[PDB]
Amino acid sequence: FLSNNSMVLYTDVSQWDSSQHNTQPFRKGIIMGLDMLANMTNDARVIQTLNLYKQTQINLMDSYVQIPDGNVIKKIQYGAVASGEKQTKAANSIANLALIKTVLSRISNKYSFATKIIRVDGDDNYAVLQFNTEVTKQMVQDVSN
Amino acid sequence: QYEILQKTIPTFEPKESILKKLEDIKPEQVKKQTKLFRIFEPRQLPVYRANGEKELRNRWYWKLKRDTLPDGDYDVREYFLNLYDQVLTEMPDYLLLKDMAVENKNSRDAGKVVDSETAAICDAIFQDEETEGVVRRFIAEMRQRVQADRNVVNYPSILHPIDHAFNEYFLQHQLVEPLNNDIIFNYIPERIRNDVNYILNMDRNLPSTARYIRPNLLQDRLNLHDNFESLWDTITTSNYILARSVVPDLKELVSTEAQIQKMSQDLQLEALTIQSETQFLTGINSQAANDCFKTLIAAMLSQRTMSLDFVTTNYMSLISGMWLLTVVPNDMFIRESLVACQLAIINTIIYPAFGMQRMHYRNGDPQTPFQIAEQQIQNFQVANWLHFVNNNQFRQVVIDGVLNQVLNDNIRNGHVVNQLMEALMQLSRQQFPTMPVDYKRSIQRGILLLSNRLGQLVDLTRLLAYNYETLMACITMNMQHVQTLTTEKLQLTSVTSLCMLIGNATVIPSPQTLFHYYNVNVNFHSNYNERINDAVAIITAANRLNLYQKKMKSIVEDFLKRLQIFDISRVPDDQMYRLRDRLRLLPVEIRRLDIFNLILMNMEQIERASDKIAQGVIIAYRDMQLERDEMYGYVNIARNLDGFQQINLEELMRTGDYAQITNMLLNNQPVALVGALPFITDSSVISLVAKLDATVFAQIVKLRKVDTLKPILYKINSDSNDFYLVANYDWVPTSTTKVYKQIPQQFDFRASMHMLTSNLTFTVYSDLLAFVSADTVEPINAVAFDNMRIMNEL
Repeated sequence: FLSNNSMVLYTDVSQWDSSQHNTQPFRKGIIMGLDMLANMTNDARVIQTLNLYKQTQINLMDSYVQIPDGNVIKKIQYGAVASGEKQTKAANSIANLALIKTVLSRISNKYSFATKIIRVDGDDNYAVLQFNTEVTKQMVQDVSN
Repeated sequence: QYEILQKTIPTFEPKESILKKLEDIKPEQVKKQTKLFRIFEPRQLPVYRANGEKELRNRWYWKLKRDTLPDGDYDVREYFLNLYDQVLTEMPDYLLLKDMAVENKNSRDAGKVVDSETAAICDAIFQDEETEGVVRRFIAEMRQRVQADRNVVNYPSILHPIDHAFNEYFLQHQLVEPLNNDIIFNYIPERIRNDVNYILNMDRNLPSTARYIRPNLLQDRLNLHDNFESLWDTITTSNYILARSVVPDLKELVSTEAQIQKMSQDLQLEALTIQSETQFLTGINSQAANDCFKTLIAAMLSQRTMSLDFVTTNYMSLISGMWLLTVVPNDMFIRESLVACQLAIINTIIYPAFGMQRMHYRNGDPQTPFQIAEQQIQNFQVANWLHFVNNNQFRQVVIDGVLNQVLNDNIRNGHVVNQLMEALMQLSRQQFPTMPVDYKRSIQRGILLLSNRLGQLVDLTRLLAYNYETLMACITMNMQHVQTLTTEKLQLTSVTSLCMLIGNATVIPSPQTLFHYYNVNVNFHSNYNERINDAVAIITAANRLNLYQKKMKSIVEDFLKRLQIFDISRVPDDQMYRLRDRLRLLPVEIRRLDIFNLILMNMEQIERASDKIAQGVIIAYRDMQLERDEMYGYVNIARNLDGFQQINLEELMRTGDYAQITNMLLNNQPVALVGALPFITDSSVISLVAKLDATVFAQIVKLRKVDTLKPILYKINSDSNDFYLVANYDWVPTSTTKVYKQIPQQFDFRASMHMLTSNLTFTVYSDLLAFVSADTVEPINAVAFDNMRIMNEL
């Protein structure tokens, strides 16, 4: 999609694991999505396996971590998302496509474009925006700001 | 050892509601009352004679129970909208009067009165010191009269005439009807009790005492299929997951290892070459037949728009696609996916088989490719089938009050397959020149596997048209036919798994499923109609009471909340203010209207006969004698406001224009302020002689507010201080300003009693279909609408 009227927007989120957009609104967006799927079925088993996957999100809402140092063992509160889970490769890719869709809707109050592609891989992504007029040196410094 | 290190995390409560399926919406509780609706109570006040002195006796008067009436004229009309909401929940469905019956302690013979509050008033007046001999003799002859032939009772009462107009209305208009064993057998729909296959039986015959509450099944008055394309999409999806769980599954299919082995020899599939006949067997098993039979019946009972799904290189999925379009009406599949399936039949099965050039179909043409190819084709047997597909439509007839959409009489017979299997039996005989010989073999082989099952496929069309016409009889809400937003996808591979895996075994829906599908369509259609009438009655009653400052977003939000299937927080304020433009034009139910005209007629008597409020001051600047009353002694009360200009305070508190009431206070002109206005009370003659009542009006000029207005209401009696000025010197007390105020009505015992009449005993039954216990005739003898049975052919 590369041309002289488009630009690519790759952003490097520094601490993806423990940001504020990952603790409460990410675990409550999955729990709310498993309650619209408990009204779409009629078996007694499919309601149960959608209730147990919901139960792993309420328990990880307030999770403590254990780090040993010296003699003492520290217990630190950590309600965020780390790796080593099972869903962390397919649910981190949903939280990016919902966060970069909200940022590209707030930047469209200053410019007028048409998003060609968005592609997410964990926490490194890009998005190709196609503009009306030709891309200049001022439309690159003021989109990045 | 452990060291705890905790931090803050900000909370985040998303706006969510609790959604339920249609299978579990419980009916509401039957409202009954346990005490009478009282809004007035008696009270013992002292009495004063004409001079101003205090007499030895007392007197009873009516006063309000909990007179919490607010100041300001707009907050009184807001209070009577809240009182009208309290009566609509307090009103009972049935009222058995013998449950509220307290023994009368003083009587000729020990009878009963109607309430605990009724026997408290009778006891205090009887034991009173100053009571007269006539009223005390009247409480002795106060008992009930029981008639046992017609089961009625007459319990005595003591109520205000506004109280009597509310409790007499609750006894005359009850929601109970008598119940026999003929009203149970008419609760079942007419197509099921007149069915041959179901034998209906019951055990106990109910008495003549037994009553029941009838639901209101009248069709929807909002027209939610008309320009509400997001509230209709989630009211017909929730109607589809219910009808998916009711349509039965198939028993005794053809054994799959004995059918696919016969099928794989007729295709004669070679183990070496890539041909188009190895794809004729992909995806045929027992599970794909039980999920295509359900999604055909359950979509028709809910009017979901289906959507076909297929692959063009599978020719057997295109001959099974010739069977849906000649049975299911084409006004049900979505047009961007019905046309792309009709085009694949034409360019592969029909137009190559006749030797003509394949058609060039452009996007968005107004004619479907079957509607073009009946003009261009020249055969007769394949242009007669092709005319039924273009004119296959639902027939909207109204049976038993419910407009439901009926299939054609040829699909319901099975005679439509004898038009199909004579059309694709001539298309197999037409040799065709423009294609290679290995293409003629692959169409002629796959058209033979369907034309060998013609005995067991007429019998399939009679099963779809019978398991859909029986489950049609169990709905009550009006089924309408519009294109929905989201589509329920049907897979065309799983239609091949139904046409050639069925045989010789009828499945018929058991009556324990029919009596459950019927009892959750009544519980939703009745709940849909008791939330309209609870919401039209507040929208109309807020436009009659002139509430120009209230917005009806909140009371349409409450109407969507009680219907358990809609989520509120994703419905905007555009689709909720357009809804109360349809809830306004409806006429309100006759029980909510008569209980509102009883409030609107005497909403000025409940307001006037209370303390902590007054209806505005009159100002005279002229020395006027204040009137004498028996309960107040001497009091400055003006009973009627005439002869004076009026400056109402609600118009002065809305516009804020204080140019007139300032220029009328400075020039000393007589004026009469009008509005709900709180007052204070004093009792001293020195606060009258020193004229402390014309002082409180000078705050409207210095400030601008009128909310802190507190007039004076004098009260000069014998127990007041400095009364000897009134008795010694010959003067009536003369004031300047007086209060617009009314005098509470005297309480007379012999004229305020009543005789409440109601029944002795009911027995209210809620579930009616727990008495009948139906059973189905053996499914090998199952009789269709014509008396020849379904699933008969070998």
